[PDB]
Amino acid sequence: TTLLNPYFGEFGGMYVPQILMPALNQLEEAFVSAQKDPEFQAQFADLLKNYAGRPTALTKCQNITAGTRTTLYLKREDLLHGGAHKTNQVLGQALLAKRMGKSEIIAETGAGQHGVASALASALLGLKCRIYMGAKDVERQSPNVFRMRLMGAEVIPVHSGSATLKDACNEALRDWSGSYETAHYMLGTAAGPHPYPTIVREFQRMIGEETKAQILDKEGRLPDAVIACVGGGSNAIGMFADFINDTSVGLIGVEPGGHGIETGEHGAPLKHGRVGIYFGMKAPMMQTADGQIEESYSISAGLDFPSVGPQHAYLNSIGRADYVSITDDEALEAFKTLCRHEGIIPALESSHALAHALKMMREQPEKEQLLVVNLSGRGDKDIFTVHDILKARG
Amino acid sequence: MERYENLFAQLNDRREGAFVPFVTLGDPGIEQSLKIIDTLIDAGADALELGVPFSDPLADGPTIQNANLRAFAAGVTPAQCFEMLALIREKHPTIPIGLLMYANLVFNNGIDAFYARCEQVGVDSVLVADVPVEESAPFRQAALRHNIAPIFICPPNADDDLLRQVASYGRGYTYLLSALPLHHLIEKLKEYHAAPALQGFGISSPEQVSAAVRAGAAGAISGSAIVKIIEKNLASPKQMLAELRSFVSAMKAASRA
Ligand SMILES: [Cl-]
Ligand SMILES: [Cs+]
Repeated sequence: TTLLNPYFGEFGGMYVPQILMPALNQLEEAFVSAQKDPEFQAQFADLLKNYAGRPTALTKCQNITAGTRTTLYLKREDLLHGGAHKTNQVLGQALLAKRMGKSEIIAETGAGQHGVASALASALLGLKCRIYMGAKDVERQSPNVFRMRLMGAEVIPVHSGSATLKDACNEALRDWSGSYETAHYMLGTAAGPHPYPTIVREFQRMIGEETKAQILDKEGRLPDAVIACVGGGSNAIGMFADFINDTSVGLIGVEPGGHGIETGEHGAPLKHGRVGIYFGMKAPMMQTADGQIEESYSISAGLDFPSVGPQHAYLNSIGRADYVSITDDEALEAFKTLCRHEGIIPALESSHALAHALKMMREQPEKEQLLVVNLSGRGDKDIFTVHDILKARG
Repeated sequence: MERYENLFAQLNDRREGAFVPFVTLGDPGIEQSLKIIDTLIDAGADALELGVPFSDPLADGPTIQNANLRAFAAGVTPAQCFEMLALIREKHPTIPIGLLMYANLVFNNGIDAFYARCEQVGVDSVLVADVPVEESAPFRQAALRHNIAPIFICPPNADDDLLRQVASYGRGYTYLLSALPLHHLIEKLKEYHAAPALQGFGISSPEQVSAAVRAGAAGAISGSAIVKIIEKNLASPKQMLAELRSFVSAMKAASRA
């Protein structure tokens, strides 16, 4: 029994061991009352504004659309403290944890960006933070590990399973089922068991709220489409949420195509996966024909989540949002193009979204269209990856 | 067939609790797992609880996570587990067999199709680790239509409304995990006419089996102590079986109060 609907159509739910249900019910109740509490809203807005840097700019691209009839705006979440949109929701979840009287934070990370976000929120708000990371991801992201340790977070490697993100998602839940009286589980995307898809959406929704006010101010109309990459779904649903009722606005989510769909080495469960039950939810996932859960592949570490938030699968099924894929090579070209023409280094995650926008513009260069891309982070963290690929090629 | 009812009827006439080992199917290999199971029954197991290897067992601790990896290393698939289950049931017609599943394997080829296959191979009960009572309707309805007992865990943090649901929805037995005093949990469960409760938290020694029975539980499940004997003795398979035999027969003697 819950206060809110745990399902979006047929997707979602609370598929956890019984022992965790009270933790989830307590969290949903605290969230519902926090959302009706003006003082919680004011503290959250204060931290976003004076600590994280909101509202972020909405930049009109000057050079990239030259010789077409496309107008492209970038919502500059790369300018947020931390360099990625993840900061918005970890601040809200950390305030929630304090509201519940919790004093410790548990989080999972793969690429390391959610771990860094969790650790910086925990240091600011005086919470003890422990982070689970797959030992393969530990070795490959030792910059972000040092960052987490500098911020006072305890990092714990996971060798269980494939020792990647999904195996981190499991050991965080095991810890929480024992510690939830004093600890809050800061899940990193808009997926998992209810109420997390709902909470994370609501703590990211200022992205689309700002974008709407900013585009009406600059162009006097709503965009033709807003485009966002989809790893687990938080930055996309944060951009989409405020436009869902504006039915003239296309909502386009971009899943990583990896080496290409037909190769099977991709991370596109929404369009090329299969509904199953894992990580507390019913949702499309990467799985074998026997029902075992596979990994996604993408050149961007941050799109490595093998499933997708349930609200996105709902939005797809009813035809309100459209989902497409973009391969490693397409995202790399979009990465280079934004650097050379606009002087902005985008995250390789966000380059997937940009790459689809450039495809829309180039395929139909005389189509008049107003596009907004959610630039969900900056790409300083990717320059070594991009460098190695470009030397290996010439 | 109602193997649980028969089992509990016979145990009660001889003032005994049930001893139930858990073991992952195919650990450490298909043929050696079949040896392990025949050894456990021969040494006095009253019923079996059997896990199907799953990629992401978020409700399990490290001993079981490694059991799954060992079975995946051996090439064990769900279809092979169901082959193994038919052999086990052909050899042992009366022992209750319960599966510990994760929801995706149950969901994969259709919920109804999964329980239909259990009834075909002679499984008696299914516990789905990541399906709380609140989400269980399609699973237990499919279980009941195919004469399979749906098993639910009653955790230590159980409130009264959970007790009422577990007692109404479960069949076969109630899986007991260990703030609330234990003997009044067994009391409330008997109040609500729940299926007999088996204690399954940290049952490692004969003294814990005796404690569970005296506390009011119909028996005990040793959810990982058996997998640890397999882990320790992986290099010597004949010492593995002798250690399993001595442990199980010790634990089962403890159930005779
Ligand atoms: Cl600003
Ligand atoms: Cs994904």
